[PDB]
Formats: sequence, C-alpha cells, structure tokens
Amino acid sequence: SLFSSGPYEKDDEEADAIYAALDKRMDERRKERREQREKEEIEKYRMERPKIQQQFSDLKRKLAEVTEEEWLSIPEVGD
Amino acid sequence: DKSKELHAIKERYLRKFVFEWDASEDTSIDYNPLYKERHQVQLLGRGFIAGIDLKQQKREQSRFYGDLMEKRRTLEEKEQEEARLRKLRKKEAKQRWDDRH
Amino acid sequence: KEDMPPEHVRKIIRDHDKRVYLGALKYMPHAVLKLLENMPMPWEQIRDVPVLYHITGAISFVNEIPWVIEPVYISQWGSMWIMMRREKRDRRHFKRMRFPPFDDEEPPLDYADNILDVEPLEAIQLELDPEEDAPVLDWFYDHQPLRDSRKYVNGS
Amino acid sequence: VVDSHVQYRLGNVDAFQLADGLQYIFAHVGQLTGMYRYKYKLMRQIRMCKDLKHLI
RNA sequence: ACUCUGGUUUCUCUUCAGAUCGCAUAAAUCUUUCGCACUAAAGAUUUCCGUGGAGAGGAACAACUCUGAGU
Repeated sequence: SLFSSGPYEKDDEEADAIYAALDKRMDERRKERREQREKEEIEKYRMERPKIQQQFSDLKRKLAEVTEEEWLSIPEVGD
Repeated sequence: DKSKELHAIKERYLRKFVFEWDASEDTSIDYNPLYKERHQVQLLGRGFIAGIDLKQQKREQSRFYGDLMEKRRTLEEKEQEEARLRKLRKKEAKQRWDDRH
Repeated sequence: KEDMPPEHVRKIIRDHDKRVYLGALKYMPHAVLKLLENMPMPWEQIRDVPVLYHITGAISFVNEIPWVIEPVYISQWGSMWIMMRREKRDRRHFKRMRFPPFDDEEPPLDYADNILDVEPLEAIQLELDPEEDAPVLDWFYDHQPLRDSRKYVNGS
Repeated sequence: VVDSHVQYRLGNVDAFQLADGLQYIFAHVGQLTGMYRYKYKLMRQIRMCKDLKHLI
C-alpha cells in the first residue's frame, strides 16, 4: 500500500468504517448467490484437489503412534 | 472471374498495434455478377438510404419510377405535381437566397 | 439531508490527518464515468447537472443519469446532422481544434472566473418552421424536453 | 474532453467547432490518448471507433 | 344521472426476477482450442454499466375528473 499503515487515528477509524460499510453494501448485490456457488465449487474441487499436506495427513496422524524407542531405533540408511 | 468461378467450384467440390484494419481482411469479392452488381433498394421512387445527402441521393435515382410517374399521372395530377415542384424549388431558392458572402 | 448551493462546493474546492480524503478516493473511475455520461449534447448550450460533492472534496460524482426520450433524441441527432452538413458545405474554411488544449503545464482554469462569466455561443439548433414544426416547436430543444409535462411524460 | 467543453463555453471556438473537436477527441483518439500500450485489449475498441469514424 | 375503498408525484430501504431483465453492451479469471493471442474463438465464472416486479417507510399536493365498485 502506498499509504503507510502508521498514520492512523480515531477519525481514520471512523472514515475507514464508513468506507468499508459503503463497500460492503455495494458488494451485496449477488454476494449470497456468488458465495453459495463458490462454496459448492470448492467442495467439488476438494474431490480432485488434495493438498500435499492432505495427502500425507492420514499417515501423519497415525505416524505419531511410534514410541520413543521406535522413534530412536531408526537406523541410518547407509546399512 | 470465369477461371475464378471454376476454381471456386472445384474448391467447393474439393506485438504490432495495427491501428487501421487493412483492406486484406475485407469481404464481398464475389465471382458471380448477379451477387456482385445487385439492384439497389429503390423505395418506390419515394425513399432512399439514410445519412447520405438527400439532394445527391435523389439526383442519382434510377429514373425508372419517375418515367412511370410522368407517363401514368393525370393531367390535373401533373399540374399539381408541377406546382409542388415549383414550391419546392422556390423553397430551395429561399435557402439559396440566405447564402451569401 | 437538505441540499446546499454549489457556491459552497466551489469555495471548498478552491480552498481544499489525511484519513477522510484518502479513504473516499477509491471511487474516482465512477466519477469519471458519470462525467462522461452526463456531458452536454450538441443541442444544449449549458447543461446544469446535480453532483455529489464529497465532504473531503476528493471526488464529485454526477448523481444524475442521462435518460432521454428515444424519438426526441433521434430528432435532435437528425437536426444536428442536417446542421452539420449545412455548415460543412457552407463554411468550407473550417478550422477544427484538432489539438490538445493550451494547458500543457498551465494551471487549470477556474470555472468561476473563466467559465461562469462568458455567455456561450449559440449551439447547433436547426431552424424550426412553424408550418410543420408547430407541434414540437418548444419540445424540440431542452435539457429534458418533458421534465414537467404531466400529460406527455411520466414526470421528473 | 472537459477542457474542450470549457473552450466551447469560453468562446474560444464555435459550437460546430466544438462538435468537430469532440469527434476528433473520440475518433482517431488512440494516438491522442495512447491507451493501447497500457491495456492491449483496448485496441479492439480503438478499431471499432475507427470504423465508426470511417462510416460517419 | 345515487354514492364508494380507490390521488398522482418524489425520496429511501429490503426482496425477487434467464423477460430481448437492456430493441444497449463492456471488463476480469479459469477452462478447452490451434499458438511459437488487442490483432481468437468456445464453455464457465465474477464485478461493474441500470433496469423491471412487489413490499415497506417517508413529503409534496388531488380529492373523486377518472374508472372499478356499492345502484
């Protein structure tokens, strides 16, 4: 932002609140339908778009079951 | 034309901000004469296209409707038409009378 | 929320914590579009319009919309075309502006000083003969032709 | 455009001259505005304005 | 010919609208398409440009010309 976030004040808070309220009011025309459609699309994409984290999420959840002896006896891969 | 017509029959059987659209991208190059020189929309000798100069549009008329009008109208109708044309010419002259330098 | 005379807005513009001004500046393109839409037609000499003068004064948007009766606008356009053809065929020594305005770096001219005083020249209003233009003699030229005729138009 | 309107209302040029100036400031204005480089997509609108100018 | 709920204008809000919502016409993103995409098409999405429907509230001046209705 070209305007530094530093120089704010209570009048700045009031002006920002008024501007944000106006923007939100002017953005609520198709906001409900757009939000519902986007949520449905995200749910659909969740079927074919697993995060790398999600990929190993099931394994990583069960992986914590290894005990301290199990988590310390892991041999070096050189042998 | 003729060779172009035969070639067309055979064919049917088998960065840079360009400002002005070049004439290469234009259409309406038709080999056939019937679809190239077509009779214009002569509105029964009483109308013409829009925008173009009314005097120029009426001057370049086909005169086909005018011949029928002058060979079919009655003598009294001809006199009334002559009076109307005289009135129109007088109006044009009055317009021409207001032009000076 | 009663209105105010434009003189106050003009004085504020000539006179004017940068919070309020910066916050409301986010809608300049809407004001530009409104100004483009509400430009005067050739048939009109001066077209007074209502605007929304911001308290900070960063952007003033013309609240009005250019709603015009279709046949009246078509007639105005046809009369303008006829008058333009006549002027072109008559005033062959036509010197179009065909150049940017002289303010390359000059300050913007004060609309109060150099624009609110000189009476503008006559616009392109084709002559109206009362023999055939009588029913539309007064209704032919106006900023809003039927802004008051209840019988002819819906109203304001 | 606003300055051309002001000049029309300042008595610098005639109303017909103002209409000609507006026609110039709208048609064949891509050279004057130079907005094609900023957004290449506007070149379609510029070509449409050029075609409208040619027809008119 | 008796009477009667029934005035329009205008401002604001909410909600719905795939009807040419608009006899007008843009923008952006993704997707597929041959490139090697202002100069290009297709499918979708989204925001503007501004509408119609209905409801609700408000202030201006018409009170029954009108029409529907109660003869």
